[PDB]
Amino acid sequence: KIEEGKLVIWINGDKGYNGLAEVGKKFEKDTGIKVTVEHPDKLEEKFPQVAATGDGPDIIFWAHDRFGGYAQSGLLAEITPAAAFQDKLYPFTWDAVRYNGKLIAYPIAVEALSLIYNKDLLPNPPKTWEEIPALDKELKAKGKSALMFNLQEPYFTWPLIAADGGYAFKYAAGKYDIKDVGVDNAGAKAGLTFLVDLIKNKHMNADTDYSIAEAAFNKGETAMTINGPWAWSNIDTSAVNYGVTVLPTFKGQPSKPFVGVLSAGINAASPNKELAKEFLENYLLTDEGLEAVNKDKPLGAVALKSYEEELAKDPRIAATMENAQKGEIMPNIPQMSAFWYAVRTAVINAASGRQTVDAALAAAQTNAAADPIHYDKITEEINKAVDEAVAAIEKSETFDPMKVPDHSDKFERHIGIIDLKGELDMRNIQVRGLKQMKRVGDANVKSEDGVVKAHLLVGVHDDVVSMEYDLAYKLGDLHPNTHVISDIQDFVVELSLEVSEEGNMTLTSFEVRQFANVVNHIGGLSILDPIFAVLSDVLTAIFQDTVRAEMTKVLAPAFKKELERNNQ
Ligand SMILES: OC[C@H]1O[C@H](O[C@H]2[C@H](O)[C@@H](O)[C@@H](O)O[C@@H]2CO)[C@H](O)[C@@H](O)[C@@H]1O
Ligand code: NA
Repeated sequence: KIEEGKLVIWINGDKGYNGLAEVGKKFEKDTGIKVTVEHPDKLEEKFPQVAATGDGPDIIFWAHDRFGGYAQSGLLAEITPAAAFQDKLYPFTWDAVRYNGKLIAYPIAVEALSLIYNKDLLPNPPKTWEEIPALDKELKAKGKSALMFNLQEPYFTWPLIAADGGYAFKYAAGKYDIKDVGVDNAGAKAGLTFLVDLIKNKHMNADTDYSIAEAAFNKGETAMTINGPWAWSNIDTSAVNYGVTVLPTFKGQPSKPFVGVLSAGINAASPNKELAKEFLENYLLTDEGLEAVNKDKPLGAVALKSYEEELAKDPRIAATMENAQKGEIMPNIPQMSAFWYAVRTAVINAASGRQTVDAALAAAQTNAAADPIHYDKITEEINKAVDEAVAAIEKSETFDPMKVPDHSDKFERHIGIIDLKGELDMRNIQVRGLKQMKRVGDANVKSEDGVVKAHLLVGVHDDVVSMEYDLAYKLGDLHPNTHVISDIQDFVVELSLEVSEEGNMTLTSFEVRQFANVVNHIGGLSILDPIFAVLSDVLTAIFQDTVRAEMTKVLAPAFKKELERNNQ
């Protein structure tokens, strides 16, 4: 229950919430009304969840791109600033928060990504993304790195993906055609493929996230990084001598980062809409107000004419403005969340190798047009389901060691002056190592007609699934009996789940992907023994058919009974 007479405010953890708190103290020193600032995790989703239950904070902070959907849901109260107040803020920043002709929030400051380099390590930073692989070679020779930026959020990679032609929604005659997406076009594949080549060529790691990139850069390890104004504070207090400049160009074209406007919205179910207006219009959106917040963490180009004008003489801000001009201001429509999840998923999978650049973006083209949902929420949820299910399997002993029915097969190959005939049969077949199969990566979710579909991967990586067994084959007059051990590398399972509106999780599909490779160790026989090649080829073949199948038929049931136990 939103407490009346008090002000609860939410802002992102990477912003100057400590400074925002001080402004909250002054408000309390003048009105007696306490202001509490909190920076929850996943607030861009937490808010719409609690605010939908008629609860939440009185004021929520975030880039305008999210607010479109918030307002659509009726979670945001229409702001009421006098024409005189609007006048003291740049018009374009009001357009940013205008949804359906109504102003649904107060703009705070414009923010754009810029290139951040180490003056000492790199006095003159590269002007293009292409001359970066070369620069990495040099730095590596000195135990350094060329570039490190968050690859877990599509917000940071998008600048490159759009550079050559990528785009979210086609804007036409004052309207964003939610059907005309542009993430898998020629211009987009070029960018993502480039980004992927950087990882394939080990110039950067896919696992790299915000904190890892920040630590390396501020530690002096990497020469460059890509971040926003908020990031400057931590670099200031580091030892790194830094500069902020124009992002690298791609194919003679500038990187087009999505520009966002940090906005403050008032929760519709708030009983303190007047106290909220006071705070925002007369305590935060003042030169003294924005300064307190800015000292803690730079806001970028504030929407307040007076202050934006004062800090406009900052080289770093001058850079940010340059990047903003080259890129475009994000649309605020509700479909924006889908767009983000789609791209976020395409980038992550393409960078991890889970999907090829084409497969990823094609799926993003589709997903960006699906029914927006609390992705994170549902993802963590489904992962949790599979995990516990897989952990249950780990308990049973029926699958590890997994007994496998014998098998016999006849073959032949015209080897010389003989249509070489001969067969062999396997006994005491046992699969091992399936007790260590975890979930690889997040569940890739999508919602259609109210039903959620999820695709996952369960496998035994950084380990091996061996199948030991007694073998016997016929070679002319030789009837040898030995023991074999076939190792399978990269054992993977493709899962397909479906969560009904009733909340029922039913297994859609289950298949053991064909083994990337199989290394047969035939006892007493050497890889140099001419026969090995034939036997190995046969064993591996019946492995990719018989074994792999009678392995799926045994794991499919166990995965159904679990993913559908508590089901109902
Ligand atoms: O990565 C997708 C994400 O991008 C934007 O979020 C930014 C935000 O604008 C910045 O102020 C800062 O907090 O970094 C965020 C990236 O993690 C969009 O505003 C957001 O909706 C979107 O999910
Ligand atoms: Na802080």
